[PDB]
Amino acid sequence: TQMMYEQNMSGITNSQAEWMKLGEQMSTGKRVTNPSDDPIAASQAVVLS
Amino acid sequence: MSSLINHAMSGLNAAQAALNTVSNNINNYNVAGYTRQTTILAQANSTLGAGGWIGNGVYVSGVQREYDAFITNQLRGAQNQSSGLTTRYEQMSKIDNLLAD
Amino acid sequence: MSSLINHAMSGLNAAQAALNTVSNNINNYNVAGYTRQTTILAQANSTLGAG
Amino acid sequence: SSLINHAMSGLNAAQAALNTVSNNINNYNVAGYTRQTTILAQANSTLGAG
Amino acid sequence: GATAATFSLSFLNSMQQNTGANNIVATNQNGYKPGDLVSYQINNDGTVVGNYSNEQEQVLGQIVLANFANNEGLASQGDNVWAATQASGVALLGTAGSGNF
Amino acid sequence: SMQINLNSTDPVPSKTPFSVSDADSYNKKGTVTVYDSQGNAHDMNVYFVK
Amino acid sequence: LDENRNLVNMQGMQLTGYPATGTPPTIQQGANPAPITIPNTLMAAKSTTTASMQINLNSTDPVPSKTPFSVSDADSYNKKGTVTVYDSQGNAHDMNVYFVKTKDNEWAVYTHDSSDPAATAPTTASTTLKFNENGILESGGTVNITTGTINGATAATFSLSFLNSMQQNTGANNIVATNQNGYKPGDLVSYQINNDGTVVGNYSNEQEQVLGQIVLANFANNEGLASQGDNVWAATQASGVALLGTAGSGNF
Amino acid sequence: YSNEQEQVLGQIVLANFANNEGLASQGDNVWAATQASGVALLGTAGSGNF
Amino acid sequence: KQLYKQQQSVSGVNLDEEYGNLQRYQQYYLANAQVLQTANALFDALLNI
Amino acid sequence: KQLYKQQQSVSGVNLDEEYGNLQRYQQYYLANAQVLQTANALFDALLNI
Amino acid sequence: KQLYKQQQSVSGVNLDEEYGNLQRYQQYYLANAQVLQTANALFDALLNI
Amino acid sequence: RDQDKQVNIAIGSSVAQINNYAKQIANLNDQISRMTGVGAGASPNDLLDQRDQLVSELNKIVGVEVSVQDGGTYNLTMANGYTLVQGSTARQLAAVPSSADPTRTTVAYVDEAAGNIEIPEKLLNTGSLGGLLTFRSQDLDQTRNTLGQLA
Amino acid sequence: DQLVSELNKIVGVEVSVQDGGTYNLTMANGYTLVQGSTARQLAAVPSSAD
Amino acid sequence: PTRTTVAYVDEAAGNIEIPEKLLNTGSLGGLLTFRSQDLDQTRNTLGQLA
Repeated sequence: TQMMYEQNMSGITNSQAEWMKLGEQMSTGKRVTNPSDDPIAASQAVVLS
Repeated sequence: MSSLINHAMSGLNAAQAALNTVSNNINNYNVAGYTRQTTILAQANSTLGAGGWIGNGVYVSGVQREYDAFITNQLRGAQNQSSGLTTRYEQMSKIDNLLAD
Repeated sequence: MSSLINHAMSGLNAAQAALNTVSNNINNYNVAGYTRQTTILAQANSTLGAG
Repeated sequence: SSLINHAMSGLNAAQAALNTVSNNINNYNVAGYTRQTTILAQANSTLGAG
Repeated sequence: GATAATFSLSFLNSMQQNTGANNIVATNQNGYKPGDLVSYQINNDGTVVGNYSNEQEQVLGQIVLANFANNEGLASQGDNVWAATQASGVALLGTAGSGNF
Repeated sequence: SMQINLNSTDPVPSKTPFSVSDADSYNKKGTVTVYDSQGNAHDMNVYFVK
Repeated sequence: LDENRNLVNMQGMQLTGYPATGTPPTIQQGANPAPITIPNTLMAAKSTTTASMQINLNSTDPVPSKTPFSVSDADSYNKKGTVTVYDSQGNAHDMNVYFVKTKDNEWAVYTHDSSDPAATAPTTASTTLKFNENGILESGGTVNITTGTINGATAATFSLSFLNSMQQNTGANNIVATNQNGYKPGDLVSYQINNDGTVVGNYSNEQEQVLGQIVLANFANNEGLASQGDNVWAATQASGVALLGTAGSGNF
Repeated sequence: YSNEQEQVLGQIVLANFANNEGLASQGDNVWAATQASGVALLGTAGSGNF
Repeated sequence: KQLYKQQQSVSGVNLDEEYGNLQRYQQYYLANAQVLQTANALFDALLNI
Repeated sequence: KQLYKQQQSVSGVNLDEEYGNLQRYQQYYLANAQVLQTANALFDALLNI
Repeated sequence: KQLYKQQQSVSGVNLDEEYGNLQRYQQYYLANAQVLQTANALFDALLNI
Repeated sequence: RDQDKQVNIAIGSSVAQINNYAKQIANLNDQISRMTGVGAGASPNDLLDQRDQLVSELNKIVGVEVSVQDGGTYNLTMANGYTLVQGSTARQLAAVPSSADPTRTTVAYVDEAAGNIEIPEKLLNTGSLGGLLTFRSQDLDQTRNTLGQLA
Repeated sequence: DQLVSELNKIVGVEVSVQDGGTYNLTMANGYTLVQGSTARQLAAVPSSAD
Repeated sequence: PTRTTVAYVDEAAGNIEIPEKLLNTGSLGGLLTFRSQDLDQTRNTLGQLA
């Protein structure tokens, strides 16, 4: 039955996607990359650059 | 009397029909597009007549399509909203990745 | 009565639903904003036979 | 009869789906291979049965 | 182009604090828009209640039940439904609070 | 009907009288919606002061 | 059904009933029952002669820039209604409805016969409609168009009304209703017998025609009725004579 | 076609009768035309009464 | 997804539930079969004279 | 930080009681399913009569 | 590199949903097998008489 | 500009997609009409399901209200109140590069009265293609011209 | 509730449960933000003060 | 008026605040007592020091 499969499977998916992001930042070593990582302070980063 | 044979055999017809409804229910459960189909059938209840409570009236009524049409169309509207928001956010992501670079 | 099977199906359904709930406590776990969700159980309605 | 036909045709679909998932998961790493999914549909349900 | 509504606006239960803090929290209002929506629920006794496109609630509906002087006397010959009989007494109507329902 | 509760010890603001966007000359904004003769809708906005 | 498609018993004895006649076909009690049959024929060319739609509206729209509306004035009118119709030969026309408004408890309407290239869209509002501050439509409920003859077919003529709409207290212009009496003809594939004794067929115009009802006999003394073999009774003096009524006629 | 092209040619004729049960079978999965069945009424698939 | 969950809660099918439905109808069928068997027995018994 | 943790104390998934619960309810589900089989044996015997 | 990420994020095969499908259709197959066997059983129960 | 032509091509294809869905919906509508005419109250619920689910599929591309005929079938209304279907019939929708501002692709829809439009994209607020359109209008053009202005 | 918590963390705000397109959502000057469709859109401006 | 306390609303006459001396019980009685002694006394002590 669908709802249950979707529930747990998407649980796995979002748990992975979370880990994926933590993995992204950890592997790269940058807390901030883009409007999705910093819609706000990156502008001041440009200024200070 | 021997109509009992018939009577019972109408019970058999009801069982077979219920079985086919069950069969379509189970076989199509994962089909993209399906709704539960419960079987329906009558009773030899207290409708008036001239025979009394003899085995007059048990037979298969048909099958329904159990779907909340009201929330189904409301769901189509919600799908319109999601379509718009999701579409434009993906197109946003396309630029976002380059400013990510 | 169809009671014999119905008891079992009632309990089976209730157990499965409670399973979904406790899962929902697990699946979120880490994400901030969530609060633990707890479940209620009770007897079935009184088609009491004859008392 | 028709009930067994239901039983079996669903078996056919399940076998096809298993074939598809095995196909994909085995082919998973090949450059140029795109994921593929198998879809279901109902028979030519037409009425003379009342 | 509609009527300019006129009304009495009452500051009920305001109070003054020797030692308190300030806020305005209440509203009563007895008007609502023309309804245009399909939204209702049935609940516990044959009464029907719904939420409405005024974003709020109303109650309108009831289903009437029947009982006879002597239950088993009914017509007893068909089709999932009953008919009254002189042996059973003619129907007394009710909704389910009064013992016989 | 709308309710208001306040503290008595306040330094009454120096606006004589209040103005619709002079912020010191009101304290909290309360709101009352209303509907006319046969159900056309309106909303009414209020300001309060000491 | 026999090769004449007349209803018969196994011996060929005819099944009799009361027939439907005229247009609309109605079961005429003013006849005597006769064998009922199924003609293999198409449906009547039921032209459109009336129409109605309901229009619950906000009456605050400012003057659109490109008034009047005739053909492609997409900056001149605020809402579209449509009702498809059939000329009096039975062929297909569609009517389109367009709404234009600067009258602040009211609305005005343009119209066109939008299958007709010979006729051309009128360049002026065809009708004006009224509402009151009590959130209710009051008047304006008439307009007609004659679905212009094109291919030698007789043009049909209809009248259209807009009664009993409610008013949308702000913004939410709305329209929900469709009515028109007519349909094109169409061939027949359906025949059904029902509990009331009636016999109905259905046509590829996606609509219906009825021709048939079965009438039953009743008697003062059943014991007089005599089988003639082949499960057929001869109504006898010993039984009285037939009293006729269909199922639901009280005692039937 | 073996030259990356398509052509269409084919359509069968169907039969429908006044008195289906009256149909004169011959055995061997076949029927024939008769008066009692009514003369044959022809058509194409999905069209009208077909 | 919430709307989907509720619509499916009405429409979808649980494998558990139908298996239960399946078993009942076995009871129903065999019960009717028993009935016809006893009727056959009484029929022939009557004909014995 | 302290008050956030105080909120978490009530709200936060504790991950131990829930795990133990997951086991406990699997047992309940099995208990239900097996009981069904017993009723099946009962009406099996009744049918076989 | 970025556009390749797009292409393979949409097109690539995973391991998760394929795994889930494998079990879901295993279960579906077994259920249809239940149907097969029980249906023939009921037919034979009838056929004996 | 590559992304610009991508959105152009995508909308062009979407035109064909909606046309296909319209044809399919019309076909199934014919089927249910005739089959319930024969049915005597029949319940070909499978046909019902695929018909309405195909409708739901189309809705995403362009927000829809599937407006009903009396008992059998529908006429198809887009969210603005435009409508294009009749029973088993679905009219054509076409792909056109714009004559209004020729650096874009767009769709054309027809009313059988006299002629077709090159759609006034003001209408196109509906979810998917209007989702693409709003991107193009507000988001794409603004940054495009900001970049050009700075350069 | 989490969204309003963050909205608070950027700019002080009241938070109490109700509806009406509105919320118990006063902010730094007794003025109220959210009502019906008119959730107020604030501005960044050159300053008449300085 | 600084405080909240519990009452039975004998709606034929009105709300009567049942004197707080009476609430010895565990959860609610304990919370009432907790304010009564612990928090009010502690704030009094804090203020006395200050």
